[PDB]
Amino acid sequence: KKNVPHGAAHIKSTFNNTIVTITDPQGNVIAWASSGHVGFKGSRKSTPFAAQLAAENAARKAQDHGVRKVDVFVKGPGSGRETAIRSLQAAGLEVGAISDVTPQPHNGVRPPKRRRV
Amino acid sequence: CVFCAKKDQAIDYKDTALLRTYISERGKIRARRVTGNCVQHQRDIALAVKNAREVALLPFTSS
Amino acid sequence: MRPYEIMVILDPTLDERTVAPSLETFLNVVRKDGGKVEKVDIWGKRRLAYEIAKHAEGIYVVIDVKAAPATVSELDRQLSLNESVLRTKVMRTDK
Amino acid sequence: AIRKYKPTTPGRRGASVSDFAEITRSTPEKSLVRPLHGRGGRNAHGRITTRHKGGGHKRAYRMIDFRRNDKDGVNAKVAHIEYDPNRTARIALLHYLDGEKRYIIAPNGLSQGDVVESGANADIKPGNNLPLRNIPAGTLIHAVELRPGGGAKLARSAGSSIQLLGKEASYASLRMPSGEIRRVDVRCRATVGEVGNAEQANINWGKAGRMRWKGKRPSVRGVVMNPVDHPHGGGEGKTSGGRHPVSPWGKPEGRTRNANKSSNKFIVRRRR
Amino acid sequence: ALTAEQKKEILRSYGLHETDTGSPEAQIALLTKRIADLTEHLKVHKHDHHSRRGLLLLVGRRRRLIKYISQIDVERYRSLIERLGLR
RNA sequence: ACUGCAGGGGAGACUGGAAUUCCUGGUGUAGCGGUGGAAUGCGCAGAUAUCAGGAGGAACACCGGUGGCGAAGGCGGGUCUCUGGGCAGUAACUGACGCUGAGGAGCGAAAGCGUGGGGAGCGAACAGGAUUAGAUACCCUGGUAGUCCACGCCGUAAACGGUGGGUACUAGGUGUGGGUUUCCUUCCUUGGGAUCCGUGCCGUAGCUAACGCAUUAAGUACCCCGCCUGGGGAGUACGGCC
Ligand SMILES: [Mg+2]
Ligand SMILES: [Mg+2]
Ligand SMILES: [Mg+2]
Ligand SMILES: [Mg+2]
Ligand SMILES: [Mg+2]
Ligand SMILES: [Mg+2]
Ligand SMILES: [Mg+2]
Ligand SMILES: [Mg+2]
Ligand SMILES: [Mg+2]
Ligand SMILES: [Mg+2]
Ligand SMILES: [Mg+2]
Ligand SMILES: [Mg+2]
Ligand SMILES: [Mg+2]
Ligand SMILES: [Mg+2]
Ligand SMILES: [Mg+2]
Ligand SMILES: [Mg+2]
Ligand SMILES: [Mg+2]
Ligand SMILES: [Mg+2]
Ligand SMILES: [Mg+2]
Ligand SMILES: [Mg+2]
Ligand SMILES: [Mg+2]
Ligand SMILES: [Mg+2]
Ligand SMILES: [Mg+2]
Ligand SMILES: [Mg+2]
Ligand SMILES: [Mg+2]
Ligand SMILES: [Mg+2]
Ligand SMILES: [Mg+2]
Ligand SMILES: [Mg+2]
Ligand SMILES: [Mg+2]
Ligand SMILES: [Mg+2]
Ligand SMILES: [Mg+2]
Ligand SMILES: [Mg+2]
Ligand SMILES: [Mg+2]
Ligand SMILES: [Mg+2]
Ligand SMILES: [Mg+2]
Ligand SMILES: [Mg+2]
Ligand SMILES: [Zn+2]
Repeated sequence: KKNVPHGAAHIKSTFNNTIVTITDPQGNVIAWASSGHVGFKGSRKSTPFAAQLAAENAARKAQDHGVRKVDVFVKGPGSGRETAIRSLQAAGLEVGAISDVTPQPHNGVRPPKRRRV
Repeated sequence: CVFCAKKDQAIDYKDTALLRTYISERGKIRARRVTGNCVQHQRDIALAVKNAREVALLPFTSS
Repeated sequence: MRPYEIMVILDPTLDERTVAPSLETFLNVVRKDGGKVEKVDIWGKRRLAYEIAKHAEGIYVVIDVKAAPATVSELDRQLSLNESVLRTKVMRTDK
Repeated sequence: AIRKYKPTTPGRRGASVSDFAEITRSTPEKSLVRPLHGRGGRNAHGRITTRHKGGGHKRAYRMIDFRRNDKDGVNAKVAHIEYDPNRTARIALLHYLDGEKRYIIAPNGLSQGDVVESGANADIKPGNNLPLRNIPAGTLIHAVELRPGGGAKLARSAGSSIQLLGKEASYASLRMPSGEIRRVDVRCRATVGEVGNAEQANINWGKAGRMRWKGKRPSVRGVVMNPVDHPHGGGEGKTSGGRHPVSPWGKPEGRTRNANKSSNKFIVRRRR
Repeated sequence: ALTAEQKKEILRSYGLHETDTGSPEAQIALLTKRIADLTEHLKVHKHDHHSRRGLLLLVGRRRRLIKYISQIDVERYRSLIERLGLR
């Protein structure tokens, strides 16, 4: 039982999963359905189909709380990074602007060693 | 190179009007090959931009 | 004595009136040691490119002194120790 | 700063000693000296309440000024850095401009001849004493008061310092040498800088007699006692104690701070 | 360091004829001044190996020059040793 | 010597922001994480996600290159202080003062060692999961020393251009860094030419077993030094020095 007409959509799309969270413009979360929350598991969580399913779930759960328009912030080297936006669009929401907020260090912390697979 | 072409045009960390160019839309220093500066004036521009960022006349990252 | 150029950012809560007399003491600490103070230009409030000490504004001042290195080190130590100063940046106008 | 003895005898093989290079005027100030006598760890009943004490060289107390309240605005000059048997830090004799002699704990970098100020209008230099309101955050301080006017209690050992974290409304946050975050009134006072003689912990006392001089008597392990004397006593050979380790009075190891002490409101984080 | 005038006091005091800058005596005096100054620099900054190497090169050059002046005129060599220092 | 010039050359002090981790609080609910596929693991006692505040360490995106500096190892966040070398011009000065260099001395990546401090991330050893016939591994989840700092030691690397130093000479073509310089001096072109010092590619003579090198020689000559004498045993034993 809330009512936030305008909100923000954060889409974190990694190589292993995707998480969509809907917040008010102040950073308080409304709904957050993710790829594992939708029925999926394992390596299927990285497929674009799972991403768009999670986007639909989150969009409708937020509409139930009263959101009509969301600004989009995407980050991560994922594959559902655009399919989630398309599902947010064609699940009853208008997005408008889209931002890229992938964190970029200024040559800071040492990364883990390269996989010898 | 503009600074070689016309001399006595000082590069300084306080001249934000001149430093607005040579920085990309996201605030990154433009490459040397796309501005045509010589090596020495490219170094001067990079130094001025770094000092301006540090002293907060320019953003570190205009995300 | 070398030419130095000190630029200062001050707390925006300060009014742009008492700023000129406030730094006169930090100028007298140079004048006693035997330096010169040429231009004390003030820029006034400007919006900083980013949050410095939870202040989106600040007063920019350029000191433009010419004195001995130990004197300038004493000056900027005193400024950084002062509470109304946000940032200090000392440079040499020559090489 | 630490001088190492040559291995001339078995008792001086690994031993070491201060060089005493910071010490001037090897004699004390006659009017600031009070007598002491040893107590052997005996209380008013004449019974041993603290074990392993007694013996040791005769000492004379030197009056250290831990308040520094009545001389605000009066400057002082450091005259001498002297030895003090009652603490690990050296002490400095101050000549106030009004003509008063005082000892303070010598900070790090307080060479003889420097000038020392007190009060809210003093510079942030080693040896200056200010209320916590006047000290900028991120500064190393020592000899901090717990209550306004109570005297310096924290960070008095050699090499110690307290790192001032920040002042919120009327309370300052301090990281004490043990590493725990405490909160104190901003009207408390502290001296700017770190306590000197920071290298004294590297001293290797060579022999048992050298500790007897400092006044420590030998310590007997409880596992080589009899069961009547210590809970660890008994056994046919040598044992580990037939139980979990305990004190000589049967108290088990574990936290001994009072759980509902009145000062919990001022403790942000316990030490690690 | 050794600003122009700073070298000038040394050249006036140790050169030969009012314009002498390359004689062994003038060169040895200048090298000695540089060596001294770099030595006070190196008393602080114990780990400036890259400048200690420059000190070593200056010392070597001064040793060649002292050897040369000793070979060419022992009286000049002795006077210069007494004016500056040896061992 | 004077006058200019370029530079991540070195040391010390102070200082900046992005990001990772953790802590405190708000929102919020069931997953997150990870893989070729999984499991161990974290979470439901409120995680991941998201917002605000704080602590702390380490490394410095864009500039950035094939490019610069250094004897080599190596050197890039900024500012200040101190300090070494190089190049060009002048031709003012000295007048062969040069070259090399047995032994010797100094410097010398990383790992490692001692004493003290610090510890975000990474990560030998170690533990669990997975794969496998087995898996003391590769892959995954954790994780100590270490990596960092101060002060010493160690003295080794495919420490490489697998090419010791100095000097002179022997077609050119075409990039790029630092100067000077007439003329074309505006042909504004900061272009062309000439000269000096670097750093690349391609090519003639010449050399080479060949590959290739080729004015930065592996060519033509002279000076000094180090080293080689079939493969193993072996850069090992014994002796000695550290
Ligand atoms: Mg009694
Ligand atoms: Mg005891
Ligand atoms: Mg015992
Ligand atoms: Mg017994
Ligand atoms: Mg008994
Ligand atoms: Mg008993
Ligand atoms: Mg027992
Ligand atoms: Mg027994
Ligand atoms: Mg037994
Ligand atoms: Mg035991
Ligand atoms: Mg250092
Ligand atoms: Mg942590
Ligand atoms: Mg939380
Ligand atoms: Mg979080
Ligand atoms: Mg002549
Ligand atoms: Mg040689
Ligand atoms: Mg040799
Ligand atoms: Mg060494
Ligand atoms: Mg190492
Ligand atoms: Mg170690
Ligand atoms: Mg070991
Ligand atoms: Mg240690
Ligand atoms: Mg790891
Ligand atoms: Mg691992
Ligand atoms: Mg295992
Ligand atoms: Mg070898
Ligand atoms: Mg190498
Ligand atoms: Mg070899
Ligand atoms: Mg050669
Ligand atoms: Mg040769
Ligand atoms: Mg060329
Ligand atoms: Mg042959
Ligand atoms: Mg070729
Ligand atoms: Mg050959
Ligand atoms: Mg051997
Ligand atoms: Mg042997
Ligand atoms: Zn230019």
